[PDB]
Amino acid sequence: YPLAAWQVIAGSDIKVGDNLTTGKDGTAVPTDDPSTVFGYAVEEAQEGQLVTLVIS
Amino acid sequence: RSKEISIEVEDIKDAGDTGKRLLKINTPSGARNIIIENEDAKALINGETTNTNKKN
Repeated sequence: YPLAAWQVIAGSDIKVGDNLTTGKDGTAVPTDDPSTVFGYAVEEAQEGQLVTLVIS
Repeated sequence: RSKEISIEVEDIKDAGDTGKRLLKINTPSGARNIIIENEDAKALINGETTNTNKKN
């Protein structure tokens, strides 16, 4: 059901607007390397917390 | 929507003519054929000289 945004567990400290990629064990982590980017956060999250991100 | 968008050599808008030829080339011999214009010098670098190449 094509979603514009996902709720994904954070693998590390994510700030608002950070581009996200896969981390270890399927968690989401910040990235500065385009092509690994699958979306970006619209929420801030510590570690192991869920974070809403918009896929892009 | 894919993962990599593998561009091609001609997508690189500020590449030079020799630069694009080199990027496409597959072997060192092919690269030498692009780079060395003097046929006698190319023959020396290829380790394959005729008597005319040697005189020159």
